[PDB]
This record gives sequence, structure tokens and C-alpha cells, in this order.
Amino acid sequence: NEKLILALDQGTTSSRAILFNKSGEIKFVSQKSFEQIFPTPGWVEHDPNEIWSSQISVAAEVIAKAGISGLEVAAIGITNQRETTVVWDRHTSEPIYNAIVWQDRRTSKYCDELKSQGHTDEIKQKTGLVLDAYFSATKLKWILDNVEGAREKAEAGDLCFGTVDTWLIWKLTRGKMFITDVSNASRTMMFNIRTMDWDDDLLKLFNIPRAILPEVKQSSEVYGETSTTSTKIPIAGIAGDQQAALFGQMCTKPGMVKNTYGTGCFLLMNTGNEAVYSKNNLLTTVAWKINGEVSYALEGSVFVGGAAIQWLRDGLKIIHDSSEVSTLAETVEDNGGVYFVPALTGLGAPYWDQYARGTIIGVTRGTTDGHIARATLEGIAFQVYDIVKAMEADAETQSTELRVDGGASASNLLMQIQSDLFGFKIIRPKTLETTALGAAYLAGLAVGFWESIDEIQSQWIIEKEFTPKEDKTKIDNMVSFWHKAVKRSQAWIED
Amino acid sequence: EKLILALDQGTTSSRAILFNKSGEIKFVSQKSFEQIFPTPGWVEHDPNEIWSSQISVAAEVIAKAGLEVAAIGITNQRETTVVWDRHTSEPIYNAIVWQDRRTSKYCDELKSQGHTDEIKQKTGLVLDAYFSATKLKWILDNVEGAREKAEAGDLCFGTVDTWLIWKLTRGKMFITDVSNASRTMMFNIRTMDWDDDLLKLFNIPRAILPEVKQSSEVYGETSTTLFSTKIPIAGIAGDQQAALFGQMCTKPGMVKNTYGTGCFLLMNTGNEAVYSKNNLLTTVAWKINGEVSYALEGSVFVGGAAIQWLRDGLKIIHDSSEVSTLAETVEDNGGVYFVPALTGLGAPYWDQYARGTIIGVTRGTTDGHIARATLEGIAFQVYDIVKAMEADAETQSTELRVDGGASASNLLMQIQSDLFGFKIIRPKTLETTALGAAYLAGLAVGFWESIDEIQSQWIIEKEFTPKEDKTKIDNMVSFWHKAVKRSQAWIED
Amino acid sequence: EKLILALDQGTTSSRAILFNKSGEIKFVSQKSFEQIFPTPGWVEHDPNEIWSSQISVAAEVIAKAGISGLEVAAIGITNQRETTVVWDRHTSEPIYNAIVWQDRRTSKYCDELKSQGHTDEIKQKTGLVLDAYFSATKLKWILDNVEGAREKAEAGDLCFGTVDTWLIWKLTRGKMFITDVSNASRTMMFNIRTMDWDDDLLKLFNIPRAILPEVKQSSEVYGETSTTSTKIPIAGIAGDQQAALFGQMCTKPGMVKNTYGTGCFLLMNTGNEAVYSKNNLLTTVAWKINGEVSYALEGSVFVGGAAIQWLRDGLKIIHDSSEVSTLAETVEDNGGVYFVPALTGLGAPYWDQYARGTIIGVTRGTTDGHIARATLEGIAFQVYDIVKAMEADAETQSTELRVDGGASASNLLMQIQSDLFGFKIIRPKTLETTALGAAYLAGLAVGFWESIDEIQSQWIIEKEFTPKEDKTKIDNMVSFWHKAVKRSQAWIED
Amino acid sequence: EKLILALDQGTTSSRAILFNKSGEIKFVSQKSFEQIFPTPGWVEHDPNEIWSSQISVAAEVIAKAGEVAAIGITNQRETTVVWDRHTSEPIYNAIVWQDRRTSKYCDELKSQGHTDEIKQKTGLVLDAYFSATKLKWILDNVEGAREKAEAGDLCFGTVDTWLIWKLTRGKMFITDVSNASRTMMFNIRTMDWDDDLLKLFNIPRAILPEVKQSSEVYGETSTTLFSTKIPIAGIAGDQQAALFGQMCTKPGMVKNTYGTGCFLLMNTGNEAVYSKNNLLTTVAWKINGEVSYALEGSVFVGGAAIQWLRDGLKIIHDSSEVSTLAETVEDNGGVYFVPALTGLGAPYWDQYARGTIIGVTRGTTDGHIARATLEGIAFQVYDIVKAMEADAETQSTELRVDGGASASNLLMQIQSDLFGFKIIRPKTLETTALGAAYLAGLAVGFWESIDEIQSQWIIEKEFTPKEDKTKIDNMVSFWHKAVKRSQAWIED
Ligand SMILES: Nc1ncnc2c1ncn2[C@@H]1O[C@H](COP(=O)(O)OP(=O)(O)O)[C@@H](O)[C@H]1O
Ligand SMILES: Nc1ncnc2c1ncn2[C@@H]1O[C@H](COP(=O)(O)OP(=O)(O)O)[C@@H](O)[C@H]1O
Ligand SMILES: [Mg+2]
Ligand SMILES: [Mg+2]
Ligand SMILES: [Mg+2]
Ligand SMILES: [Mg+2]
Repeated sequence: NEKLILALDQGTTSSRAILFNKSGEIKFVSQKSFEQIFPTPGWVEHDPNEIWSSQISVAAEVIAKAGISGLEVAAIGITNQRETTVVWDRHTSEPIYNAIVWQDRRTSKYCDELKSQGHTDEIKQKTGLVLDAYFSATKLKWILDNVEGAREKAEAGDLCFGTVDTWLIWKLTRGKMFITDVSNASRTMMFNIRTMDWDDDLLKLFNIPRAILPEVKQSSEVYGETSTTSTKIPIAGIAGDQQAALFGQMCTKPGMVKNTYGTGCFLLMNTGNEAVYSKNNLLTTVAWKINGEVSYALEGSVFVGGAAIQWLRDGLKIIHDSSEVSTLAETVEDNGGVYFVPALTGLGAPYWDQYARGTIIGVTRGTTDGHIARATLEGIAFQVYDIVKAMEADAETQSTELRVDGGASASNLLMQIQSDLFGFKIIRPKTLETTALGAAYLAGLAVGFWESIDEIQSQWIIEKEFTPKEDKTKIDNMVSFWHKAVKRSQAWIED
Repeated sequence: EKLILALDQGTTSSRAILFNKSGEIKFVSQKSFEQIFPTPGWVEHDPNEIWSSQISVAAEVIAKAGLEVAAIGITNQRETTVVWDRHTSEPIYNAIVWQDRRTSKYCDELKSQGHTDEIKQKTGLVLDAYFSATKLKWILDNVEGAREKAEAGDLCFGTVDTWLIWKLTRGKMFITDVSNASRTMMFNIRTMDWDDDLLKLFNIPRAILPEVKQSSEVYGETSTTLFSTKIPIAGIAGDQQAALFGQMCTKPGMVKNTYGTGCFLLMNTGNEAVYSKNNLLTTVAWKINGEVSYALEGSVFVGGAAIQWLRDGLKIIHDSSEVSTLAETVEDNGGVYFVPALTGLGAPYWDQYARGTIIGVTRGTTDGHIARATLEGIAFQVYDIVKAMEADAETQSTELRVDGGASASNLLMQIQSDLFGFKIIRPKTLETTALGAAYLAGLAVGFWESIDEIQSQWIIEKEFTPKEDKTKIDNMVSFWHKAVKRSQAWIED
Repeated sequence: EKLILALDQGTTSSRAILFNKSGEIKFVSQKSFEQIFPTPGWVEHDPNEIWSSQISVAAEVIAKAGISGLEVAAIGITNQRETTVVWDRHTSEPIYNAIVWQDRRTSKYCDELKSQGHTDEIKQKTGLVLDAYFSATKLKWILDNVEGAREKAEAGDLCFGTVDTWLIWKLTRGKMFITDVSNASRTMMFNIRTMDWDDDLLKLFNIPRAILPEVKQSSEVYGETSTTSTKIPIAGIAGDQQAALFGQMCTKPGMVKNTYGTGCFLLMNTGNEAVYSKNNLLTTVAWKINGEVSYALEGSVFVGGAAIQWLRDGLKIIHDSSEVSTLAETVEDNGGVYFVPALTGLGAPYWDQYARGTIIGVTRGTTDGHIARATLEGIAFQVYDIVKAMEADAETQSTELRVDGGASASNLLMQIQSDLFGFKIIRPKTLETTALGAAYLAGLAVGFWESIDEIQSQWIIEKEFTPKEDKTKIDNMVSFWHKAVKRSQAWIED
Repeated sequence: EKLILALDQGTTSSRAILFNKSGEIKFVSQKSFEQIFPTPGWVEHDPNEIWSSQISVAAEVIAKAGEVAAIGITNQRETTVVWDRHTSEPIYNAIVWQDRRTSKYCDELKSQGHTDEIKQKTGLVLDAYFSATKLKWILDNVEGAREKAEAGDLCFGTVDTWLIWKLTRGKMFITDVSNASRTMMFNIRTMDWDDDLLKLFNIPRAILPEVKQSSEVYGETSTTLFSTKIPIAGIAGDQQAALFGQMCTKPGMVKNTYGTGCFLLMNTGNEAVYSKNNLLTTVAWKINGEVSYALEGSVFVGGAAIQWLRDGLKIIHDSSEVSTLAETVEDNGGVYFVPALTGLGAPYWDQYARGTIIGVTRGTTDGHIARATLEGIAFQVYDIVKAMEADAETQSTELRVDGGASASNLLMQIQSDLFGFKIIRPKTLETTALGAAYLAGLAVGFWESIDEIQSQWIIEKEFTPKEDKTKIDNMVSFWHKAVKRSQAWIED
């Protein structure tokens, strides 16, 4: 009979569960959104209990939807929004605070303190990361320093830290497995990517007790079975979502690159077994560990990509569904002079301005909602443009193509705009959910669903190519006004 | 704190509710699923989406609460018919919903051949497309190979309770309760067993039918899932019978009306099956501690679903709750009547060919009047089955207990009270369908020690008393009945 | 450039259109006014807002044209028919709202007159049927129900008028109190055989003769405007549907047009002969020009484009009238839904004063798309029934139909109509043939144009719709339409 | 009873209002007309639609009234119309006051040292706001225009002159002192067209109208189909008309109008006062042979930003919904909206600033956007009041307000909170039209004195401030931060 691989993809915006077959084809998908909590502008939080309820309910749903039961599932693969920090009671499994999301800006001033104290080069060398509110360590420190009774419980060994993967695996195993993988660990700013170990010097700097940390495991390995209560399904793959997308795009050789258009926008290049330090404001990170071999990546991180479309839908309410942004944008011929820097949670690479905020500029009396949707799409593509120009310099290579994926990559208009900005081709494959696909791959190799990586190479199938159709001079004048708008967005928040 | 899980698989959404021992709702999850209309008059559900929607809200509500579930009670949209391969659990056709009208002409054939009274005497039911038997026969007649498979015992028939329990136990339990079984038109409510005369009439092989059980007893436990532990399954009842039990209507003469997808008025008649003389149904309420209780029922096909049509179809409201605000933009119905026969007419009309009819429209008619007429149309339909039941019982009621999602509309309840000429009692918990399933399961595992323990949990939240002149009410009822006749005998095929 | 000014006082909006010598619309202004419903079934207009809306669009279109009133060669007047205005001869103040042709309040009295044997009499004298549609019972209602009206009327202190007469009264500050033969024929007080007010009918409705305007030809220089002001010659008057017949060049016996406006109105030119209908149509006066009277056969549908305005204003499922076509195209067919738009009862061939708007066939899958599509079909089905009645009367099978009016702009409605008939629909370049015809009447009177022959070449086909064959579907739709119509009938009782 | 007809030709719509002797509105009609944007930054009106919309509303109110003792004319200022003298056909669209196309040429004149001369002669600053560069653009860019202008075959007019031209079928070619002062071709010290400025802008004197008093029987309208000949007896630029309508006829008296833009005017008596804080010196009116002057702060986009929410962004469907939508949130949520949709007027005078929304986060709603629009209106008025207080060396304790957008109670409370003093809103918000009526009525003796009409000014509501001055100072600080982020945006 038929066997399937289950990928759980716990995203910033929704949790997904997808069933793949041996051909890498999606057979069934369930998806469920969960609340984006903003206690004050600049802060972003998730209910850790709704992360779990949304993720496990769509897991039950997709199996049921498939007409099958857990008996037909070969293995579970876990991938997740990265950096986001959960802290719970080791004995009751209750979160002691909400999850603080990677987008949250509240630790910006402390990160600036750490820069002024001289820690930038030490942090970069050990972790590949920059001193930004983006990563987990300062969020963990915030919870231990601010939640009533948290510091004393952590020093007694009664607390657990996790990125979302660890939280989900904890809940899936009734607390019997407290683990993370190297790729998720590398995003915490507590994990030395050169020694591939939690860094006691960094733990000392952040005043974090080592006992609160999970065990770091490789990205593809039978770690154990589920036991929420219950069905015994092997959990065999873990990876941060953007690394899993890289794995899902077959970018397993040095120099291969993809960009994901999801809640944010993330460009990752595989750098083999060498940690490459950026000269152009990008991150050094761990790609995965498989068969005992570590692979590294360079990364450009854009905080708000598709989330700017979600803002048009839920905040501004000028569209009813995400898919209408392209239709609305096409009611106008161009951006009409409007530029939208979507720094709704600050600016990531290459700017790293924790204090920039969302900025729409150039509005006149004839500006319409169509111009706003079109400038939203351009602002997404402008941000990816900037991290690609950073990565090309780090690589000292001019690109001729770019593989793309993620939910916002479904917009043909967005991909054409992006192609036009780049002056080279955009390549969109048949399966846009490469994040979940990569996790399925990682788990499937570990249990033997697939015999080797060569077996799954022929599954990467191009669906549509976009080629540039615009004058390089006019593109450079749009780019010029984009960079001018970005500066207008910066150094806005003072507190 | 131990809890009891109620699964309420409705016509338009699946729910999972956790109750504590005080009868309070502690956690609730709900998820809609697709209403499939292959041609006007047909109504289908995907059985795998009935299942996926029901199991995902069960997983979600358990997860929300953070092993501590004492038992599960199962309750469901009745009559809706599911047929599946016994070895694969693959449905061989969509579920054919109770509202579906495709078997109307075959029912009329059986009427003309003289099977109407035999069916009434055996099953308590009116020969109508409403019930399961003709839907199962359609599937066996029209699905390639299904007939030979059913004859060999390789297929299963179930109402939705049976389908849910099949999937919950990975095909280890193939059961229904007496209340659901009584809605199939294959179950004799006097012998309390499947009827061989009716099975031969509809050409249904007995091998395809589940075992009929009590409404409250530990049947077994759920099969191993990802989201929970093995949980006892300990209650089953058709949703409207569960609502009657949830309303504490355990004594002869007690009545409730549910305002849900449709509208359903049931009176408990004790150990006595009471045959209607006024176009109502005689049905099984439940079986508990070995004792069978019966009911008289008035069945309205489209009640809250007409509000859903204003939202999804006409799109003059964005959410169900907005129907009352919109109706309150006008002072009265403006001359407009809406017979919501969107799936034909149920009791007391039993017109399979009636269709939705809006009449009396003028140039000043607004969307406010349409909303008002929608609510009045729900209330007028309930009016007609109450008058029928008052005739059967030879009583003039002085009050009526109500529940259900659409009973949240204070305006709809005021309209209803004005039409009735007596009081309407709305309790604190409107989800009496799920509550009743919880009660049946909880009594069975001892979560509650006796029905005397749960009495105190019925709490009155608001009473509505009539306001309008009787002669004005009489005029409106007269035009309503005039509109009903304009709706009738519309479809010919 | 010399221009001709047409004033088209419609049921829904007042319009002013300036035409050149080529018959081309050069400028147009339009303004809606309030539709007043004191109780369901009643329909009233504020006569002062008819005036203020009409005089303000006249001013606006002249200013819009970069010209002044001096450049205007003449004014032609056309109007919603039957609608009844009564005002004080001395103060020009109306004594009551205008009672609109759609109004049903006089239905029971019409039935009274029927049961007293007056049906054959009314038809012989006027060509009309006993129905709340026509002016006489509305005027009688006002004299009988307005405090002091009956005394003022017998004293000669009141004026009656259809809307042409009201506008001309205001335009001349009471110096001209006139109507034309076509408007007059709609009052049920004007004998179309003698071509004069009928004293027997006046006795029956208890209407004093002194309250009636003088009936004039449809094309002749009556006098000048004089609101205070500038003298422009008023030189043409016609009821709007007869103006549309004249605007469609339907000046020879047997020529036909249907207008898709607030209602739907099918008129055939019958020349010098008043043909009496055997299929529930009206016999009416088309016009009188150069001393020559032309008659027509008419089929009258009360609610056509008004059903679209009801989707916009009442149901609010469209924002603009033109969106009805787009919404209707979101579905492939009516989905089983039928909409009998009897919002003001049923006109020809049913003449049911008590029928009311009816939507039937709704199921759980029915959408606003189907409602839009059923609305367009209901317009087309009602035109289908009067065309079939006119073919029987004429003993002729049509092979084409010239169409016009605001709702004829809908390509989907015209295709549906062509599909139902199985023959082509011809839409001309100017949809405002009501206004065009009124302009023709005034232009011929002042010599702006020399003759009918001269204007013939101005009628230019914009688009032809040819029928798409779907015989089984169409027969089934028409059958359920007739079934639906019966479900709408005999609804109101009081 | 006789009535006065005020014709208020606004930037957004044309209105006609009939007032009785008590100053109450007896009839009012309003009709919008098209805002044409050939390219972002440009703003044009169809002069034929200005005319038709104004006639339509006039004919409608005259129809309802049916006794018009006189007509007062008031209008959007600066907006420039050029037409053929013999055919009355305009040779180009009207170039509206908001239009920015002449910005680079104004900067060219600044570089060539003409700022002080322009300010001393006209009270104005070199900005695309004013008529002169718009007239020059039309004469330069429309084929054959310059030949016709030198031969005296063309007419120039602000909107008052265009309306009177059409109302009299070309028999009267006039403007008043207040409208003329806004052209940058009229010397407000000599009170006459300035030959030196005309030479500078290459404008022939033969295309200008005759400048008249603001209250005087100039003549009568021509006979129309809808009315007899009516005396035309008052003309003033709309914002000066509002100053008159607010009874601000004594030195030091101030009002602010919240209309399409926002305009703060103080009467300075018979003395032209030159600003030291980026305001304009302008002619208030001339009545009974006496010229009155004013200081003015000009905000280009006030209520027009609400119209942009309605027509552009479409998050409201009627202008009045802005307050309700803004009340769905408790504060601006960190969002600031600089409504520089046509550049920035006083005190910034940045022709190249454009509309800027800043501070957006993921939880920002359309509610916050509505609230930031109202605050942005109030912030701009805050800035011109602060500049005016510096010129006048006086701390205000109150401010009289009027205009279509002042009907928003929320907007007025925000403004009061920011100011820290009270806002006085009178019963009739149409003080522009009221002032036109007053000017016309005085001229024909409908009212026999200024003192007679004084009692017609009735306070309808007073708003008192209710917020902490430091929390306001921080909002104001961020507002000023946002303004700078909007500036020097356009390069061409
Ligand atoms: N694009 C359109 N499509 C369909 N109907 C339309 C359209 N535009 C206007 N209408 C309809 O036109 C009707 C008015 O047509 P018109 O000829 O002006 O009326 P009247 O017969 O009163 O003179 C209205 O009832 C309106 O619903
Ligand atoms: N209720 C309201 N609340 C807020 N703004 C309003 C309201 N009604 C109209 N407006 C605004 O009023 C402005 C027009 O005011 P008005 O005095 O008529 O204009 P103008 O100053 O151009 O003559 C428009 O920009 C519109 O957005
Ligand atoms: Mg997500
Ligand atoms: Mg339901
Ligand atoms: Mg009309
Ligand atoms: Mg305006």
C-alpha cells in the first residue's frame, strides 16, 4: 500500500501539516492561522499554547483528510519559524510567558548596549550573527529578567528554553525528548557555530544557565517516536524553516542559492563545510547536519515580505484575501510615484536598523489603493534586491538566475517585478512549499523512505521562468527612489 | 479537573466542546466544511471532510486544554447517509445529506403503491426524501459496482454517528444508537430492530447495517491517535434528541425547540410511541439503562440555514449575527414574506417540490425587510409545527424552551413569542445538543452519578413574552400561509 | 453651431440633452429625484423637485455646452406619462404630490368601475383598460381626499396636468396651460376618436372640465419660455414612449420599437387607424403633426430597469446599475431562480393590480449572481410576453426588434432577449430616442430640420444581437416564467 | 422676504446658498467636479465644469426659492483660467492653486534674487501656489497663446473673473482686490497691477481684468432661461470671505478654515504687515474705499486628505466616516501622516515634499490611518498658528473655526488638545459663503451696516483642551520629525 511522509511546518503566520509521497508530491495539506499578538507597537508575540493547538490540530486534520491513519505515516519532519523563543515549566509544561517572535523589537536597546560595550566581533565570530533583537538570546534574557519568579526557577533547573522546534517536540513526546538541531540552535546567539556547541562565554554574557538549554542533534536522524499520550511515529528530521527550504530546493552543493517569499524574505547560499563571514551585512549560519557532516550558509534576512500583504488585508483592509494584492496592483500601470518601505518590524539585512518603521512616501491626490498594492509588491522585491546585491558581493559573482519559493512567490506580478529589477531570470519550481518539502526530505532519508539524495534530485521541476523585460536605466531610477525612501524610514523610533 | 468531550457533527460545522462537572463550557472549537450542491435540490457532504473537520476540532480543544478526558459523547446531523468500503474506509459516494431532495420522485412512487401507512406504523416516519433508506438505495443503484459489493458484505452503511465511530475506532466498532437508527426508515421503532419487510422493499441487504446500541453505555474506546490517549466512547444520540436530553426534557410532556441549521421541536412521550394525526413524526428519543423513551417531532428543514444563505448567497450580511441588526433597520416586514423552502418543505407540509420564495416585494423594499422576513420565516415555520404538536397533545402550551445557534437572536425570539401568544425560555447554554451528548457519556462513565445531579445546571437566561395584537398576528399568519402555497409544487422533475 | 434642446422628465431622473442638426448628442445633463412610497404599492413624486431637477439640468447642459440660451433653436418636451399633478392656478403650489403612473392606490375603484360595466365604454372611447395606471382615477383621488380640493376645483381654482403640462406651466409662469394629443390620450379623460376631452368620462370620474389644459399638436410653436427671462420657443411635446417611437423613425404603419427604461414599452405605429387589441394591449395616440393624427398599439411593462435600481438601492447587491450585467455573468444561468418584477403590479398582458414582486426557485446554492441574472431575465420575459401579444394583434411574425433606453446598454440583457425571441435585436447609436424624438418634434416645428425625409438618414445601427440556439433550455425557461408569474398574482387583498 | 445668493466656487465642489436677512441658510445646493491629475504633482480643473457645476447649483436653489436681492461671488483663489476673448473658449484647463508644475521656475527666480522684491510688492513668496507662473506656463506652452495674448485676444482671470465673465456673457471683465493680491502680479502697496512684475513674468497687461472693490454693485448677470437679471455686488477670495463671515473686521481678529486646505487669517487693519515667520501678507478686502490687510498661513491639504481616504485609499465611503473610523482606535498607534499631497505650504514652503505615512507596524489599522489623517490636519494648523503667534507676539487663548471639516468633533478636540486653548465653532460653518453674502448685501443695502450683522454670529460649541502638555509635546515632536521625512522628495 501507499506510505507517506508528514511534514509539520510551524510558520510565523500559520501552522501547516503536509503529506508527501515517494515522488515528492504533496498529497494533502491542512493549514491553520494563529493570533499575532502586539502588546505594544514593535513587539510581536505568539501564544505558545496556540502554536501547539494549531500545529497538532492540522496534523490530525491532514491525516484524517487523507482518508488514512497514523499507521500509514512513515516519519515526521519538523520545521519552524526560527529564533522565536518559548520558555516553559519543565514539570507542568506551561509557558511562563508568551513566545517572543523573531520580529519582536523590545530588546533593541540592550543589543545596542552590547555593541557599545564592544561585543560585536566576538558575537560575529562565534555565531555568525549580528547584535540585533532578531535572535533568541536577548529574548530569553528578557523573560528570565522580567517574568515574576523566572530567574529563580531557571537557576533551579526547573525551566526549559526552546526555539519552536524544541517546543513542538517537547509537546509531541510528553516531555521525553528535549532537543533541537544544529540549524535552529545556530540562530539563538548562544550556539558557537565553529565549535558546534553551546558557548559558555556567551551564556555568561547573557546570564543564561546552561541547564535551561536543549540537546543539539543533527538535522536528519531518528531521534525517537511520538508519544503525546498514543501513536508511535518516528520523528526523524529537524531544521529551521529557511534552511529546510534550501534543502528542499536541492541546494546541497557550494554556491547554490534560493530565496523564499514567505512571512519574511530569506536568501540563503550553501557554502559547503566553510563558515563564510560576510563583508556585506549578511549572516553566517549553519545549513544542516546530515550523516555527521556540517554544511554552512550565508543568509540575507528580510523581516516583512508577505507580511506586508497580510497588513494590506488585516490592517489597512484594502484587500479581502492575500491573492487579491496582484489584481489590485494591476489596476494601475506603475507605482504612481509611491514607495513603501515595509519596516513594520524594523529593517533586517543589509540595513539592520531596529528603529526603522513602515513608511509610505510619495503620495499625491491621484494616488489610489492600486498604487498602494503595487508599491507593496515593489517594496517586497526591492528588499530582496538589496540582499541579493549584498550576496553577489560576498560571492564576488554576478547572478544569472534565482530559484524562488514560498507563498508570496505564487504572484506572477511579484516575480516579474523582481525579474525586472534583477536583469536576470527568476525560476519558480512546481512545489512552492520547499520548507515543508525539505523537512520531509530530512526525515525521509533518516528512516529510509528515500535511499539517497540522488534519488530525490529528479524531483525538482521548474514550473515557470520569468525573464527581465524592462529598461535598466528606468529600473535604476526606481531603485534610486527606493534607497531614498529607505533612508526616510530609518532611525524613527527613539525608545 | 476532569472533563467530558462532546463531539457535535452538525450540518454545516463540526464542534468539539469540553464541559466540567458543573456543565460549564470550558473549551470549544468549531470548523465549517463544504456544502456541495451538484444540482439545485441536491445537498452533499464529503465524508472525509466531515471526518477531518470533526477530528481537527477534537484535537484542537484537547490541545487548548493542555488523558484527562473522562469520555466522549457523539451527536450528529441525522438521516445523512454515508456508505463506504469496509476494508479501506473509502467512501464510495459523497454523504447524501438529510436536506437532499433527489429521491423525492421515488418516495412518491412508494406512496402511490400504498407503502405510506406501513412505513408510518413501522418507523413513525413520513415517506419523504428526508430519511436514510432511499438515499442508501440511490447509492447502491447508481454507483458502479456498489450493488454487488453490498450483496457480498463488503460495504458499510452509516448515519454520521456510525461513520465517526467507525473512523475513531479504525473500523473496530460498527454501531449506532436507537435514536439515530430510528431516522433511517429501516428501523422498526416498535420491535426496536431493523425491519426485514422494509429492507426487502428498499432492496437493502441486512449485512450492510451496523449494530444498534443504547444511547448511554461504554461501547469501547477510541483507536490510537496522535493527539490524545485511548478515550472511552460512552454516548450517542441524534443531535435533536441530544438537545431534548440537554434541555432536561426527561418527563412525558416536556418539549424543546432547537433553532439551528433547521428547526426541530421535540416532545418526550415516555415509554409510549405516540402516532401523530397532524403531520408530525414519531421517533425514538433515546435508550438509557435499558429503557426506551419516545418523542413526537416537528421538523423544519431550513431555519438558521436561511440566515447562512443571506450571508453566503445573497451576501447582504457578512456574518450570521448581523441578521438581527439589519432586520432592525426596518420597523416591520414591509409586506415581504420569505418561505425558506430552500430544500423543500418539512412538517407539516411535507412538500418535496416546494422551493424558496420571496413575495410581496415593492420598490421601497430594502435588504432590511429581507432580513426581517427571513427571521419571520423561521418563526412562522416553527409556529406551524407548534400548532401541529398542540393538536397532537391536545394542549395549549404556555411556554417553550428553546436552544441552538440562531436562538441567540433576541429579535427572532421576540417575533416567535408574539406569534405563539406565550412565553419563550432561553437558557444560559444554547449548545444543548452537545450538552446532551456530554450528559449521556458522563452518566455512563460515572462523571455524574445520576440525572438528579445535572438538574440544577439548567439555568434560565432570558424570557420573552408576547407583545402584539392578536388580530395583527392573525393577519400576518394568514399572509404567511398564503405565501407558503405560492411556494409549493414548484419543481416538477 | 445651432443646437436643439430636449427636456426628458423621466420617472427616475430628469434629463436635458442638446442635439445638433445631425441628430448627434453633443451634451447631456441628468439628475435623479426622490421616489416617495407612503405605503407599499404607492408611488409619488414631489412636483417641485421634478421642476427643480428639470430646470437645473436644463441650465447645466446649456452651460456645459459653452453656450447660452440664445443659441438654442427650440425646446422639445417629453415626459413620464399618466403621472398626475394638481396645483393652484394662482400660486402654482401643488396641492398634493404627483401620483405616479406606477401607483396602485386606485386599484379597487377601478375594479368597482369594472363591476359596473364600464370596461367596453372605456376602451372604445380611450383605447385604455380600467387600471390604476391612468390619470383619471388619480386626479379623482386627489379631488376627493385632499382637504379643500373639491371646492377649489368646482370654483376653477385648480389645474390638472400630466408632467408635460406641469413643466410648461412652470416654464411660462402660467401663461401656457397645454398638453399634446399623445400625453392627453393617457389620461382616460380624452376620447381618441373625437380627439377631444370626453364629457361622459368627466361625468363618470366627477372631474370638472375647467381644470383641464388645452390639447395641442405634438409639433408646433406653442409660444416662448418665460420663467420670469430668455425667450426660447417651446415647439414640441410628446409622451416619452411616443417620443421614442418618433425617435426610432417608426413613422410608417407597422414599424415597432421597444424601450428598456424605468419600465418597458413596446409601441407599433398603426398610421391613421386606431387598432383595437384582442391580446390585452393598449390603443393610443402616437402624435399629431401637420394636422395628421397617428395611432399606435402599445404593450406596457411597469418595472423593467426599475428592477435593476431595486437591486442597487433596495437589496444593495450592486453599487451601480451597470454592475448588474457583470454580476449576472458570475453564473452561467438563472440557477432555477425566477424573478417576477411586479413591484408595482403587472401591466400588459396581465393587468393584475394586486400582483407583487416575487422571487421563486431559491435553493441553498443560489447566489447574488443568480438574482442579478434572474432580474435581467425577468425584464426580458416581460418584454417577451408583450411582443407575443403584439404579434397576435398584428397577425405578423417579427424578424427583428429595434430597442433603446437606459437598460438597453446591457449587452447581456439584449442577448438574453434575442435568445428568447430567436431573432435579432437592433440597437441604434443613440439610446436616448425619447429625447431625440422630442427634439425632432421641436426642430420640425421651427424649421431646424425641413422634413421627416431629412432626418431619416440619422438612424444608424450600432450593434445587432443575433440569437444563439438553445431550444430545450429556452422552452423550459419560458414555461417556468409563466409558472412564476401565476405565483405572483392576486397577492394584495386591500 | 428678499434673499442674498452666495456662489462659493470651491476647489472640490461648487455651491450656491440663499441667505435671509437673519443670515440663516434657506436653500443650499452643492455639486462636485472633476479633480484632474495629468501627472502626479499637477492639479487641473475643467473650466467648463467649474462653470456648469456652479450654474447647476445656482439654478437649483433659485428654483426652490421660487426675490434674489443680489449675488456674492467667492472662489478658490490663485487657480488660473485663460480663455479666448471672442469665443469664451478656454485655451487650457484651469491650473489649480495646488498644482506644483511651476516649482522649478519659482526656484529659478529665487536664485536670481527676486525674493525680497516679490515679498515687498505682493506680500507673497516664490512658490508654485500663485497665479503668475501658471499664467506664464500657459502662455509659454500652449501653441499660439502668446501671440493672442500680446494682441489682446485673451483674458486671464482667477475663478471669480471667469465666473463673472460667463455670468455676463463677456460684458464684465473684473476681479476684486483680495483675489488680485493672490496673482503675484498685483502690487498690494500701490494697489494696482505691477508693470515690473509683469515684465518679470513676460505677461502683457492687456489680458488682465479691472480690479474693483470687494463690496460694490458692479453690474448685473445676463438674462438666462431660469432667472431675471440679478445685481452682482460682492467678490472676495474664499478665505478672505470667511474672514469677513467670521466678523473678523477689527485688527488682531483671527479665524481658521478647515476646508479643502486649511487657512488661518488675521486682520491687520489698514497696515500691511510683513511676516518674520514664513506667513503671507495679503489684502483682506476693500469696502467703502478702505483697504484692509491680513496675515495668512496656508495649508494646502487639510480636508482634501480626508477625500483621499475616501476616493484614493477607499477606507471610508463618505467624508463623515473619517471620525467614526478614527474612533475605532484610542490614539494614533505611532502612525504619523504628513498630507503633503501637493507639497507643503506655510511655514515650510517645500514644493517637493510629498505625502508621507510613517510609523506603521503590523498591528496598525485603517483606524490608526484615519486618526493620523485628522491629527495631520490638526498638526499643520498647529504649525501656522505658532508662526502667527510669533508674528503677532501674542499667545492665543481661543480660535474661531469654520469650514466643512470643522464639523468633525474629534478633529476639533484634537486641535484644542494640541493648542492647549479653546476652539470656538459657530452655528454656520459656511462662513466663506456667508462673507460673500454679507459683502453683496451691504452693497445693495440688504443690511445697512456691519453692526447690523454682528449678532448673527452664534457660538454652537466650544472645545476645551484635555491632555497633558508633555504628551502633546512628544506627539508634536514626532510630527516635526515626520515632516522632515516628507521633505525634498521630488527632484524634477
Ligand atoms: N448600464 C446599464 N445596464 C442596465 N441598466 C441600466 C444601465 N444604466 C442604467 N440602467 C437602467 O436604466 C433605467 C433608466 O433608463 P432611462 O431610459 O433613462 O429611463 P426612463 O424610461 O425613465 O426615461 C434605470 O431603471 C436603470 O436601472
Ligand atoms: N463630516 C465631515 N467630517 C470631516 N471632513 C468633512 C466632513 N464633510 C466634509 N468634509 C471635508 O470638507 C472638505 C470641504 O470643505 P468645504 O468648506 O466645503 O471646502 P472648501 O474650503 O474647498 O470650500 C472636504 O475636503 C471634505 O473632506
Ligand atoms: Mg506562516
Ligand atoms: Mg452545523
Ligand atoms: Mg428616468
Ligand atoms: Mg470645495
